[PDB]
Amino acid sequence: KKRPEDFKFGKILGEGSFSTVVLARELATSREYAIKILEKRHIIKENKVPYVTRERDVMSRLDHPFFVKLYFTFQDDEKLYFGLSYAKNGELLKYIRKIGSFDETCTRFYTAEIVSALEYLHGKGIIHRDLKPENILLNEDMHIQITDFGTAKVLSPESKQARANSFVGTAQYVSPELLTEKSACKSSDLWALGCIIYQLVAGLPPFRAGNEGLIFAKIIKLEYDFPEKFFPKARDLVEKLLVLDATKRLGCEEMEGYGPLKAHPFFESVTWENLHQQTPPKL
Ligand SMILES: Nc1ncnc2c1ncn2[C@@H]1O[C@H](COP(=O)(O)OP(=O)(O)OP(=O)(O)O)[C@@H](O)[C@H]1O
Ligand SMILES: [Cl-]
Ligand SMILES: [Cl-]
Ligand SMILES: [Cl-]
Ligand SMILES: [Cl-]
Ligand SMILES: [Cl-]
Ligand SMILES: [Cl-]
Ligand SMILES: [Cl-]
Ligand SMILES: [Cl-]
Repeated sequence: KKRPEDFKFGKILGEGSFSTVVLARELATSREYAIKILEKRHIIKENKVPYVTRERDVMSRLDHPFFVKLYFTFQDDEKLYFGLSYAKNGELLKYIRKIGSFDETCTRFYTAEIVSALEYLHGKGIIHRDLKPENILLNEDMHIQITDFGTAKVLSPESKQARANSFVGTAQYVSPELLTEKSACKSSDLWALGCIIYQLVAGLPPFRAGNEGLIFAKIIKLEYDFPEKFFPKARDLVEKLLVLDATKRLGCEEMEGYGPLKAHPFFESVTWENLHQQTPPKL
């Protein structure tokens, strides 16, 4: 097991409400990692332990180019340390804010990468549940690196589990079924995907309000609209994802999965097989 003294720590990359991510260089190899550090006392005191165990368990199952990788974990008297891959280019949200609206090529490319990632994730029977641009990081090559798995759920193949009961997520991206049926499924991530596509083109996510309760009320009534100049094929895709009935979302198991989603006309130009080796278009 690695130890804290095996690293030179640098700048804080981010601060969560129960964790801090710090850039670190491993002394023996000179490799750079993003180390998520948690204080045991705090975690135990504020019962966030379940989030911690869940994050480690889920990330340990993932081996795919479009996800942040957990290389190692270790601990000392007071803290837990997650050694994570370093996404040098930070979060996608930063680019949306700075650019305002992605062109069609960039929207399609990044959507395709997220679709690819979700296909892998859902194929392992895992629901992310907090898919959002803040949780989609970009590596030094500008490919996506999806992160934040403390709120993810590994569904049980043994009981053919399709629904999860924990109330987690971010209001803007929360699916209607979580609000009304108090449960989430793989399809809830497809809802979030629709929200993200809309946001890439529109600049803001579809269900907008100053507070959570107002957002919740709009989500359950599907109260949103498209701005002018919304790319037609993207609009068609968004409308097939932002559907109240979770069994009717393009991409979901009841709609026969990822084949039909990847076949949507929006992705007509996409070569799915080697996305992660393609040079992403310039934002
Ligand atoms: N692997 C990584 N590479 C680069 N930056 C990262 C990485 N993981 C997290 N970050 C940065 O750290 C910030 C917050 O990190 P962290 O996951 O500790 O908290 P959070 O999940 O955002 O908040 P909370 O603890 O409330 O869930 C993010 O905004 C992100 O920019
Ligand atoms: Cl430290
Ligand atoms: Cl450093
Ligand atoms: Cl590395
Ligand atoms: Cl590991
Ligand atoms: Cl919520
Ligand atoms: Cl509409
Ligand atoms: Cl169309
Ligand atoms: Cl593929």
